[PDB]
Amino acid sequence: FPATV
Amino acid sequence: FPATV
Amino acid sequence: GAMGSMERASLIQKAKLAEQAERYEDMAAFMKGAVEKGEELSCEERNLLSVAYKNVVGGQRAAWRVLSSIEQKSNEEGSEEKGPEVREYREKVETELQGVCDTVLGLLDSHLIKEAGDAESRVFYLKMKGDYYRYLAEVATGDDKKRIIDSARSAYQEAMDISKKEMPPTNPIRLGLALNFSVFHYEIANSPEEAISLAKTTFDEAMADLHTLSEDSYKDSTLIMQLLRDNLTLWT
Amino acid sequence: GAMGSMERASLIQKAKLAEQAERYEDMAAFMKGAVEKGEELSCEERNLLSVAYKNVVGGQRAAWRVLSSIEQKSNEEGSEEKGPEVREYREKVETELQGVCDTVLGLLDSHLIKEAGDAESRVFYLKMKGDYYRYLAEVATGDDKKRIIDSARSAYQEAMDISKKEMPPTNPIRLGLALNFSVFHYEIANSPEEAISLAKTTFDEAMADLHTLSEDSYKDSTLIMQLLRDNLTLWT
Ligand SMILES: *CC(=O)NCC1CCN(C(=O)[C@]2(Oc3ccccc3)CC[C@H](N)CC2)CC1
Ligand SMILES: *CC(=O)NCC1CCN(C(=O)[C@]2(Oc3ccccc3)CC[C@H](N)CC2)CC1
Ligand SMILES: [Mg+2]
Ligand SMILES: [Mg+2]
Ligand SMILES: [Mg+2]
Ligand SMILES: [Mg+2]
Ligand SMILES: [Mg+2]
Ligand SMILES: [Mg+2]
Repeated sequence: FPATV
Repeated sequence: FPATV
Repeated sequence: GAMGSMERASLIQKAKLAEQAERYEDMAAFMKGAVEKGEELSCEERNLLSVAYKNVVGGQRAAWRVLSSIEQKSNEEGSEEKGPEVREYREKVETELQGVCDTVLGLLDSHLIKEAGDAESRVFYLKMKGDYYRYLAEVATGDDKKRIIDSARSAYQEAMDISKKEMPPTNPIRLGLALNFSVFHYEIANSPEEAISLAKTTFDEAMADLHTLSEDSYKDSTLIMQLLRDNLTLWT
Repeated sequence: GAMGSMERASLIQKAKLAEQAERYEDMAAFMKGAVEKGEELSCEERNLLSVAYKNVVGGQRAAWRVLSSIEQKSNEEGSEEKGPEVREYREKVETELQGVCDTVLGLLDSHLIKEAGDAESRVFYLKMKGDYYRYLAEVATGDDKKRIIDSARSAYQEAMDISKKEMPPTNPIRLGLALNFSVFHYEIANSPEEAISLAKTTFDEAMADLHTLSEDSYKDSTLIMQLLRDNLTLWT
């Protein structure tokens, strides 16, 4: 899963 | 803290 | 409703204690109460609100993914029929997740966004709006999936337009917005090329502005730039 | 009440799904529903019940300890007065913890223990009774603290007496009971010598019986024996 903030 | 199960 | 009798400052104090205790549901409830006092939120307070709900919904999303995977396996050829329970329990988690998203969106609509005039506050809230529509989109399978996706896109786009006009390319809010909108493109909108272009351009424009920054601002911006690079590496 | 309309088997199925999803509050609610069907629990089902509540109360205890530490620091000389919020929020967490303990104790009293005739089931439940009174004792500060402590002690002692008569010294339930009763002595009863003696004797008597075991039983018993050693190392 890709990085989000 | 000591181990418990 | 439940927090109506508690002072705003006490709600904020308790949200911070709840964070220290890793009690994110409590933290979110305190911050909801604080928002419902009706006053604008400071930067620190906006960050408390975001951390609380990110952690609550993050846990629901992870659970939903576990359950959806079990459910998909149940629908493969040669899988034994186990009854309605997997679907029911995935639906239960899903409904709870949707409820949290609706709560956040509700706070933004009543009345955080409309009172947010400064670029940093308005972009922050519009990013949140995009994010919680994105979480709704992750679980959407019916007649409104397109409209949910478009609601996320519209919120992110408004945030992007403001951030490009009003904030430097290293601003952590602008970077985080771009990071998340890029993930929206890749994971939700079936637009991996747009995702990759956005991440790359965002990274490169930030790189070019690092020279203007203090040591501490440099640290903050480079952290998120590394997330952009991490995604680019995953995708290329 | 809420689970009254759901089949027993479906509650058990869902508890297992909740475990896979790390949804321990849901898992506990499902298992409470299953107990309230009124039938005895199998070994697997007893373990689902214990895992669920252990994880729920474990999280509450960790939160309580964070908050109690902040509160104790607030009461030191030279600490600035910050109002009632820390105490209030510690009390909130505490009350919730007490509620979970009361729920578990209630299931044991109505009617798990009284229907448990086999040594393995009865010892398992009495260990649980001791454990949840121990959690109550951790947070007790008033007129009933002694009685709560004695309730834990009595439950553990009954379990110990049955386990010594009916189970081999390597039995994992007997070992885990001894491990926890030893911690009760050290942390609750102000009896570190008793704690150390119990752990040592339990370890040594188990060691002497390992030769009787299969590979898989050996693995199960040695795991808990290592916990006994870990505590002994912490305490000596
Ligand atoms: C009021 C305000 O300026 N908020 C922005 C903060 C900038 C620094 N932060 C972060 O970098 C993290 O969270 C983000 C949320 C939204 C947009 C960008 C970042 C929090 C720490 C993490 N290690 C990185 C992301 C906090 C918000
Ligand atoms: C029905 C039954 O026989 N239950 C006992 C199991 C024995 C093996 N287990 C364990 O070792 C753990 O949990 C315990 C609970 C109560 C008493 C002793 C153990 C679960 C796995 C851990 N790695 C170690 C403890 C499960 C119960
Ligand atoms: Mg007031
Ligand atoms: Mg649904
Ligand atoms: Mg462009
Ligand atoms: Mg039935
Ligand atoms: Mg109290
Ligand atoms: Mg003795």
